[PDB]
Amino acid sequence: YEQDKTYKITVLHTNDHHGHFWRNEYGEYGLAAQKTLVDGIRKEVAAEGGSVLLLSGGDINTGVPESDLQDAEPDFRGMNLVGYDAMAIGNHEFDNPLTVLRQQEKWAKFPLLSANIYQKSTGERLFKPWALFKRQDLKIAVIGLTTDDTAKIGNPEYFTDIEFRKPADEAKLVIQELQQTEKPDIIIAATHMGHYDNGEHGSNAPGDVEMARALPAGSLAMIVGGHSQDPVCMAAENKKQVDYVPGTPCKPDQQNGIWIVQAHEWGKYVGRADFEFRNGEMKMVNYQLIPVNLKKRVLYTPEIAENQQMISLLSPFQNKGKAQLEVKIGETNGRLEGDRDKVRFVQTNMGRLILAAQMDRTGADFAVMSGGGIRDSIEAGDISYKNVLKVQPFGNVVVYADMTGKEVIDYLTAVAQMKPDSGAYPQFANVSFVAKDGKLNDLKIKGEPVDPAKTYRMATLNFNATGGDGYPRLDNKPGYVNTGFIDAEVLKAYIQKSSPLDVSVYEPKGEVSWQ
Ligand SMILES: [Zn+2]
Ligand SMILES: [Zn+2]
Repeated sequence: YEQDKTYKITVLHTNDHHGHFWRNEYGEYGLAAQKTLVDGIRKEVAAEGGSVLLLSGGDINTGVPESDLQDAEPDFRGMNLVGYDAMAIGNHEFDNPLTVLRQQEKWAKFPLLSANIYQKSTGERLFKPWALFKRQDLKIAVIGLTTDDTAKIGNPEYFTDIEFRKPADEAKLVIQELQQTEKPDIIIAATHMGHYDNGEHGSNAPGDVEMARALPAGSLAMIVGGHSQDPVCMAAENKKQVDYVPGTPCKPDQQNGIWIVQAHEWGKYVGRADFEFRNGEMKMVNYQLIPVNLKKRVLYTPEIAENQQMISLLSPFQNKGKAQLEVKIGETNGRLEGDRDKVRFVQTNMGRLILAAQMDRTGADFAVMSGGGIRDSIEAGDISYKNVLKVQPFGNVVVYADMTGKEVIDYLTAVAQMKPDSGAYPQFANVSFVAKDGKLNDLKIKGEPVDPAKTYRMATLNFNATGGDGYPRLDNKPGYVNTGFIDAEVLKAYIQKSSPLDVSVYEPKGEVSWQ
């Protein structure tokens, strides 16, 4: 770089896109509006003589039927047109077989990076640890890191000959490899690790804050994060704002001299970190989260028109995905009861089917949900995704919690207090008991009495886990995991691999009763 030269570098970033290539029902977000915004900032910065780098914290896959059904092809192609420079590989990039991820890599014109994912048998990295970019005469290195909880979470399916090594330890090695071989002027890490207040990751794998603290002070200009899905805007030292409001100031976190940022999820924001580099020092001059047509429905900020080129590119995928919703995914030999006056009074086969799908996705031992969360029945016969979405129309997310036998007792006793004839009435799976005077007698999980000294995994929805319907909160306790899997997708996928469904398998036989 030139001595005494001041370079202006703008780093734009997004993360946890999760299939949101299209605008939602309220005209919010989508990649067509993102394109207009990013093109605009590039024009602005080009005119100021600066440089732009657009990075993704990963998790492009999974979360919207039209995307999921096409293996996120529209999302990666859309990202090509928005012009991403690089992306960190996220844990959801492994929801599909490696063949699909390699296909996504072929689609993407930008590198999919990760320094810590290794092939077990050879000890060699599966992907590139970093990408180098020339901007003016600066050499900028972007390293990628992926959470090492990836293969440990839920019910893992595709990690044949693959392992995830500790991200923070790999970052130390990678930074040193780069300094000794490339001597980049600036190093930024795109990570899919999570931002936890004051590094309080709990049962989750250590994330961005603990890593920044472990690295040499200021060794990275910034960590462009993801996974935890939060707009990282600080209210107080080591404390993220709760209920951050679109369009308001956003102070990114700074730990051990390293800036840590995150733009929430689904293309809701494009983070913009404006830096000035001169004689080796990287100074953040400005930071903001720029909403992409977010609404409270009224806009918070100026409406961003959807780029026509993006709409023409994405429309066929949107249309094809919508039409695919009509297609038969399975069949049932009997009506699956989801009617309100049944699911709010007694255990039903639809409740058992949904919970069976959730336990299967999460590796859970038992599960529960509110009868009020089942919104329709499915008649005997063919089943389409469209049928599934009417049963599960609200996009609740499947989550699980590992708990002690004692906690299970306390948890189920509390939930059993929810009365029939209310949306809060519970649908259970793999739970049996007779409730008498607020007490649960002969309590069993999978036919075995509960052992206070054992650990059990329970599946449910985020709605319930965070206290919905008066259920005990699980989200703020260790062992909690929000999987990011949407209720409808989990049910559709389970029905699809399980069909033809013999519904007698899901018929309640009095496992739980009240008297
Ligand atoms: Zn995610
Ligand atoms: Zn993730």
